[PDB]
Amino acid sequence: VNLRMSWWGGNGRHEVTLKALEEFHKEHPNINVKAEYTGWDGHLSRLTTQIAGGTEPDVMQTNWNWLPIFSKDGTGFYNLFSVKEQLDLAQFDPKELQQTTVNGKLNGIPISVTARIFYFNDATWAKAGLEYPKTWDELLAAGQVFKEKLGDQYYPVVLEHQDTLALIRSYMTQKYNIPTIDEANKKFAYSPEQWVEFFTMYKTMVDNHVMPSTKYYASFGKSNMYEMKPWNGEWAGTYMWNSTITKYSDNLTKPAKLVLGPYPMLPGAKDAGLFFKPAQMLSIGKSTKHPQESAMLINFLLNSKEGVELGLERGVPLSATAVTQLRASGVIKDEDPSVAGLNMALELPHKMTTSPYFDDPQIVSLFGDAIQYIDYGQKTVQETAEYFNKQGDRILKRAMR
Repeated sequence: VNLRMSWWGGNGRHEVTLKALEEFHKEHPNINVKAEYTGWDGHLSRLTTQIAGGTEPDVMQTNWNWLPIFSKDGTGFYNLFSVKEQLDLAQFDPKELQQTTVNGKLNGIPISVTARIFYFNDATWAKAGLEYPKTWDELLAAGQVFKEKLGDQYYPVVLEHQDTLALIRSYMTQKYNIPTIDEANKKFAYSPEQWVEFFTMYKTMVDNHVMPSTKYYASFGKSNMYEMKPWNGEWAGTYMWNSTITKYSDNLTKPAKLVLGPYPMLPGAKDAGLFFKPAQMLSIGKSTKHPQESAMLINFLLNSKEGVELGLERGVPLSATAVTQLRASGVIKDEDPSVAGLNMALELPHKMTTSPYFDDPQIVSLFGDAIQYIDYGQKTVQETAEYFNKQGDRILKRAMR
């Protein structure tokens, strides 16, 4: 049995991957793996040619957005439910697998995921004399306290349009317990009025000093957010991916740092309204003359003692046994606020999962546009709500096709 595995990464990744494949082959002398690794540059292009002409590898490292690219109907990759006997699926939360399932077909297993949560500048919150918010109302209320007590340059948080998207959406899910995207009907699922409440919520936050408006943000801003001067502790936190937080925290003015915050909840909410994003995945090529061996390879990499021991080269593993192992071997920390942030999100009550079309960059860019028309007085909240509804449904209609 001669299998092909592709991936992209840098030398570190290639080394630990090549090492894991020798480990696999030791335990499976009959199964050989042709490794087809490159850097990220041109990877998508080489893979696109292979998948389209049916010549892709048995096992591929893939991105979540490869589901929109290659598997809009679920058939672009081999359905992993077909090989559930080689693959210990119970290691991966079914919430997680739902996000890599298209029309009932399991298209990928997430290697690791990241979630957005709050982190705060402790020194600045200490000066505000405020606890971190437990509710949306306390978040709102923090705007006015920062403004009045510390001064007008001070904001509880700073949000780039993408963080705001995810944040107001989380509020919507907590309130309504409803998917943002209707996948059956390939469109946004909010009613007209919910979109107005969405954008009205954004205007409320900005009007109440909770974060910089896009105009105020732009006025500094040729840069990475954490390299901006107000990020002197004037912008006192962030709604951000756990797996990138250290860079943000490190550019603070010591002894100041980022502390993991509470997750704001509506009283009685049963669903925190989270956004877990697969950092990457493993997929079986719709082409494989060897589906079961390909599953054995996936299983080995994600779940086996020897395989897991891949380390954190692709981030903290999603696999429950991997996590357990890498904690026990001291490789995963607990206290490091990037690992701690993920663990907190995982453990919050949550039920709605995110469609990969929600992370479409056209969608993110549209939302950017929408908040700017607001902040620059070009559209009212209402004209913006409708514009987003409409333009967003035209993106989803094309993309989800």
